[PDB]
Amino acid sequence: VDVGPDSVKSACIEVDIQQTFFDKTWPRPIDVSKADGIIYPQGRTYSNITITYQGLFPYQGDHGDMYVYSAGHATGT
Amino acid sequence: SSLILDYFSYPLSMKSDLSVSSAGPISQFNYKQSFSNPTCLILATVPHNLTTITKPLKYSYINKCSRLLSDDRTEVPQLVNANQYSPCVSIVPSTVWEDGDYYRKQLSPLEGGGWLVASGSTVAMTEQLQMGFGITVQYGTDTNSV
Amino acid sequence: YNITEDEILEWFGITQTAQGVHLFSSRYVDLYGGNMFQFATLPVYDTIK
Amino acid sequence: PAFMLGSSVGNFSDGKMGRFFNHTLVLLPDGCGTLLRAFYCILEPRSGN
Ligand SMILES: *[C@@H]1O[C@H](CO)[C@@H](O[C@@H]2O[C@H](CO)[C@@H](O[C@@H]3O[C@H](CO[C@H]4O[C@H](CO[C@H]5O[C@H](CO)[C@@H](O)[C@H](O)[C@@H]5O)[C@@H](O)[C@H](O)[C@@H]4O)[C@@H](O)[C@H](O)[C@@H]3O)[C@H](O)[C@H]2NC(C)=O)[C@H](O)[C@H]1NC(C)=O
Ligand SMILES: *[C@@H]1O[C@H](CO)[C@@H](O)[C@H](O)[C@H]1NC(C)=O
Repeated sequence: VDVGPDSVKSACIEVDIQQTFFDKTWPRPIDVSKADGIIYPQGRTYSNITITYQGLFPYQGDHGDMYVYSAGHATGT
Repeated sequence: SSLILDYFSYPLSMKSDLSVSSAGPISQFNYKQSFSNPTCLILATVPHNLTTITKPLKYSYINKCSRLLSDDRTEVPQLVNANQYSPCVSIVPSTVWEDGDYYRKQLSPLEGGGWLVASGSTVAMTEQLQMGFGITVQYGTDTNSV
Repeated sequence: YNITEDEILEWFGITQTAQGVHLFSSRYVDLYGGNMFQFATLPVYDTIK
Repeated sequence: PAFMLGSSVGNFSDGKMGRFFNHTLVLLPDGCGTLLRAFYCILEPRSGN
């Protein structure tokens, strides 16, 4: 129902399937003792007390969905 | 803390489907209320001294939903949740043209396969248009600020 | 939104409930610490799978 | 990172997949990650190279 800025030509650049450099893992897990990746309570706050809570939570030491953005081909400049 | 409203074209004719434990086609395929929070339904009518709101063409709704899989033998219904829309709405258009309209779409194997099929019917307008409002209230989502 | 580019680690969370799409970040609240506080809430029409 | 979201998944005509029918959500970082643009709107392709 609103506006949209159209900039440039519809001549798309070549796109490749070259995941050989991509697939190399990193051992980067999480910690619950250091409290990595926990949503703050959405309707109440507390002080110096222990609180049971029910929410949308991850697991611990998860593998994850590790990706990284790969730059394109550039011969010189 | 916060308030939520929805409004829709609800004539008085199916007002008997207002109950909390209702399992009618409007309850089964269109919407189900919030069982953990208070709610209210108000069915109002267009006043004569009010032109601020328009009148649509006809009341239209759905009364069936079925996920037939690619095996053409296994069929599974859907359960609508509170303030939620099923994937039934993702394929049915914004209105239903007449009674018994069949809306179908191909399904990928990862989501089940086959053809999702749904059936829609209709109720015509009365002398004056009636609107349905549903209010739900919540205490523990944000600051008490309204 | 606007955000300051930094060198310190940051976190983001995304979820969907009946009151909409919920985006959580620590930049707006805790730069040097970290917590998923609600910095955005889309009043979405549907639940995304 | 950028995120595209929908409850609809379909395959393309060539055999590839990734088609998302109806309205679709897109979150995009812009300006070397300074802008947080997002829309749940209709996306369209074109048949160029
Ligand atoms: C946040 O919450 C935490 C835990 O819930 C709090 O930590 C405890 O807080 C309570 C409340 O103040 C402390 O209880 C206090 O105990 C005092 C005991 O006095 C005697 O001991 C003193 C030395 O203390 C050490 O030795 C005793 C006995 O071995 C141990 O129990 C202690 O833990 C210490 O190791 C002496 O100096 C004194 O002369 C006495 O002989 C008592 O006097 C107080 O009235 C109170 O009841 C408790 O000790 C804390 N535990 C800790 C620090 O491990 C924390 O304070 C909260 N923070 C807030 C509220 O800001
Ligand atoms: C974000 O950037 C704009 C333009 O650079 C600036 O005017 C605005 O104040 C910034 N946001 C905040 C919260 O300061």
